[PDB]
Amino acid sequence: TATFHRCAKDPWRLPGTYVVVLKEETHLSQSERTARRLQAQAARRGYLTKILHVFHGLLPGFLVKMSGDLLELALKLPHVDYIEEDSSVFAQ
Amino acid sequence: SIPWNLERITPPRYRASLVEVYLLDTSIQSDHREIEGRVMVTDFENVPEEDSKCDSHGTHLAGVVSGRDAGVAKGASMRSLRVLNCQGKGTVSGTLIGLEFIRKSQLVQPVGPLVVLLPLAGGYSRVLNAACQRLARAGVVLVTAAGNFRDDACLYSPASAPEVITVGATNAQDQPVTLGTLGTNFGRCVDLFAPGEDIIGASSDCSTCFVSQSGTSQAAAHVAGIAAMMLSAEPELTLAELRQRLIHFSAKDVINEAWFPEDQRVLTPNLVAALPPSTHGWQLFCRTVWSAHSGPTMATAIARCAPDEELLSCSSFSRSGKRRGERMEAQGGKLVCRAHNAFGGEGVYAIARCCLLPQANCSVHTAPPAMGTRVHCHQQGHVLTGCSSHWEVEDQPNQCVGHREASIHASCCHAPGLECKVKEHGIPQEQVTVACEEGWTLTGCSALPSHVLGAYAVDNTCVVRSRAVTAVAICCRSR
Ligand SMILES: COc1cc2c(cc1Oc1ccc(C(=O)O)cc1)[C@@](C)(CC(=O)Nc1nccs1)NCC2
Repeated sequence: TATFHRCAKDPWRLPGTYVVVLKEETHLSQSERTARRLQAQAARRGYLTKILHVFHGLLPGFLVKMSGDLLELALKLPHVDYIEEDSSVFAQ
Repeated sequence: SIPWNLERITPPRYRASLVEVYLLDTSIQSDHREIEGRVMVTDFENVPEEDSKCDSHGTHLAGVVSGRDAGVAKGASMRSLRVLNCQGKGTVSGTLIGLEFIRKSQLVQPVGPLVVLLPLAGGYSRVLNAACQRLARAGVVLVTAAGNFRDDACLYSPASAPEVITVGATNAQDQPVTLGTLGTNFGRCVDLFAPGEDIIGASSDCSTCFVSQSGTSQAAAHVAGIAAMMLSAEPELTLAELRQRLIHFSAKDVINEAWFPEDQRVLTPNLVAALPPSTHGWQLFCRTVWSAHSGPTMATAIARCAPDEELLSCSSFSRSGKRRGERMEAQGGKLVCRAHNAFGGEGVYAIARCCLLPQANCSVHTAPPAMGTRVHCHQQGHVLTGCSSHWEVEDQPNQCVGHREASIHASCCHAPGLECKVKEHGIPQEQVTVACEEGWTLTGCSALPSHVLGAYAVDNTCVVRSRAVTAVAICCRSR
């Protein structure tokens, strides 16, 4: 059910950094456990990952620095609503 | 003298804080005389590596919003969060962290109404729009720049988030700002326009220096200053109420719509922001909402009103005229406007009329085909606010009339303090218009049942487009 999204403006994409968005009523404790489970699964496969930030207050989820190869795996994690590749914003 | 932009937002009659304005931009020169002592730099940094110059953009916007001499809301309290680097570049992730920081600050130390200015843009982002929805649902007002790409604002974020206030840029001649090859963004995602060309404001070069800047960032800063003033005067305003007031008090039909691409002319609001005439009885506020194009598909388009708004009427439009009309229908105990495409039709737009009508539980009265189809609002204190019509086959006061082969839908509202009148106007032409008189609000706009492309309300004017043709307008006012 989880979907993947990346910026439609190719020069604005920042691959390697993903925002993992969890289901609406997910708790901060569950978000943290989902991030650690992802890091554990990634390690068992030989990939280095970095949890840059865990979100709470607005949307549940976290920010991860990792190879795109883990996206299929990350989409299978519990509570995942969608994943979005990071992208650039500019002063208007 | 007085900067042109400050004079432009000054109403034709004028009687001339508890609100904080958060700015998400570059670093700022907090000691500039225009803003000194009124700007709190959080020093929260979430900027990507760079692949006076650094504070240029942010300092100028803090000045536009609250500056002592050239500001919109003179003296307003401001908080800045750095999310853009020295080249004015940031990330969706860094923007999300800043927005989250605002919610967390507010949870730890509540204050009064909050206005968040986001003078930045990236491509359409699901997560950025969802974050804006959650911040708005938490009771925060978000004002954003439509973008400087001379493109449809719907393809950009936060510009496209339904719950924000998206601001386009206009110049001294009330024309859309051109930024060289590019310029202001436009379309159905823009709420209104504001001065965004040659805007004098604080320059980071020195503490008393001033620079003129242009863009949708400057335009959005004007609206955050207006919103902050409106919220200081009426602090109980919800977001729906504040958006309706900005649209009501705007200068209408001053923009030459010929500057916008053909298909964007109808969808783009012809409004230039202005301060209200007084701080301030009860008036009926309505606005038009255009849906996304259905597609070429049996294709349908859906237009809905924001939370706290009532949908009073529903119309549809097709450039080719290949449509099957529209219907108003209940969904989650709320009226929605659904438009239908026809065989070989490129697609349709659903156009809703959204109004602030508290405790009015606007219902639909539907009659399928059976003299012409008829339905009526027969209840004490009930007014007819709109008529819709749809056909499932190609090719009197308080009463709706439709074609013999079409279903008719009437929006009936419980509003005893409301007086409504139906004003019809037919000419023996590519466009027929009819306007509600001054002091009356257009609640509904339709074509009387040779071939119509569609109907849509433009402020208080009903517009019917054809390939006798009669434009029918329902006008209401507080009695
Ligand atoms: C992505 O589409 C829009 C984006 C933006 C807007 C309207 C949009 O037009 C629809 C159409 C249908 C629907 C819908 O059916 O949900 C939502 C927005 C405005 C003009 C604000 C607005 O009126 N917001 C609204 N929220 C709720 C209903 S209207 N400026 C912000 C960006």
